[PDB]
Amino acid sequence: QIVVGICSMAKKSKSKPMKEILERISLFKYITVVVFEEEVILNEPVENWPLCDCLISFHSKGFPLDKAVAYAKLRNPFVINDLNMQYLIQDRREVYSILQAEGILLPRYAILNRDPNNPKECNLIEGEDHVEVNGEVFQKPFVEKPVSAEDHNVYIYYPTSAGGGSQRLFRKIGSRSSVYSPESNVRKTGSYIYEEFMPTDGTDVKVYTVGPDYAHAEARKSPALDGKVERDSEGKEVRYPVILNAREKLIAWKVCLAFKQTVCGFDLLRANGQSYVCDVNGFSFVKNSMKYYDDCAKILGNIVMRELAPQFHIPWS
Ligand SMILES: O=P(O)(O)O[C@@H]1[C@H](OP(=O)(O)O)[C@H](OP(=O)(O)OP(=O)(O)O)[C@@H](OP(=O)(O)O)[C@H](OP(=O)(O)OP(=O)(O)O)[C@H]1OP(=O)(O)O
Ligand SMILES: Nc1ncnc2c1ncn2[C@@H]1O[C@H](COP(=O)(O)OP(=O)(O)NP(=O)(O)O)[C@@H](O)[C@H]1O
Ligand SMILES: [Mg+2]
Ligand SMILES: [Mg+2]
Ligand SMILES: [Mg+2]
Repeated sequence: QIVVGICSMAKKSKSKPMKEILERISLFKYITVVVFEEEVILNEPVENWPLCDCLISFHSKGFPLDKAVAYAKLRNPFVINDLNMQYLIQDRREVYSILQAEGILLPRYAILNRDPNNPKECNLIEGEDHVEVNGEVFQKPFVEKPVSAEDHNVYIYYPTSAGGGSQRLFRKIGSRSSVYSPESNVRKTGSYIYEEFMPTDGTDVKVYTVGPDYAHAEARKSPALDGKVERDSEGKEVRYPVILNAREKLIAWKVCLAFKQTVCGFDLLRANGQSYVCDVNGFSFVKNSMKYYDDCAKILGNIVMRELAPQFHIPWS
């Protein structure tokens, strides 16, 4: 049997989407799925972790990525989502750098790197309706993102013509994803990316790749709108149908390969007749789509068979 090892925190390994996909991968005649226990991941040396021939492993809060890296170096499995790139995905500066290198449209942006010992010495000038970051001007509205991609406290600053103030976004809590603040001045501690505000129809397109030739997309109300979350009777956030155009399918292909994340989520802003990537999240499954579960499991199983069947002497077509 070809062994597919799943190495992530229990919140992710035991999530409904994961269980749905793993039960389908297990239907492959020659594949056995082994899910690494969280206590093993956290507390056992990598020399004691189960063997696998193919490793599906990804970082989330609390995950020891150094250990996953060392395990992959020790056992040299076929890796679905590259582990070293998951360090880079944690830093928005690195993500935007890669997007640019790949010719991928993204918002105009500038990085404000601030010395926490000398926070006033950074290259920021503030006016009432703009900032200048390293000399580069952003007229309001503009967006201010923590350099850490794991920090979801993204702020939007409104122009005086709109009443000023700001929208403070955050990881959703029940009914809300953002709140208005009367504060018009930018944050004065921390490092940020400042970027131009892309006007959309008030929705975000969320894209989910399974390899570079498959992507599911769906739309959700932008948290930047009023911050009330649309929920169904099951308490799931409301999603809207999307079909990606030819340009956007290429974007997905590029993102998947550039970040070496077979399973990869990222966000698109449909604005001004083009589509701009504003965030790359790495490993993420679509939730609540039976067809995606089927498709994702089939594609992953096929990738495993295509790579490893010859060395196992298993016929595969
Ligand atoms: O980006 P999408 O596709 O919306 O997935 C996120 C997911 O949103 P949803 O389940 O509503 O789609 C987020 O779930 P959450 O916002 O809690 O959803 P809900 O309000 O239904 O409980 C998840 O956050 P966490 O579980 O609280 O850490 C959030 O986790 P994060 O990646 O932001 O933080 P992590 O916990 O991974 O460090 C995401 O889960 P993932 O992509 O499966 O990891
Ligand atoms: N340049 C922009 N112009 C307009 N809206 C933006 C822009 N950047 C971000 N947004 C909006 O703000 C939301 C959050 O920003 P995003 O860069 O996705 O932060 P995040 O903290 O990485 N979210 P997550 O997808 O949960 O990891 C997006 O989904 C958009 O609705
Ligand atoms: Mg099986
Ligand atoms: Mg996002
Ligand atoms: Mg993100």
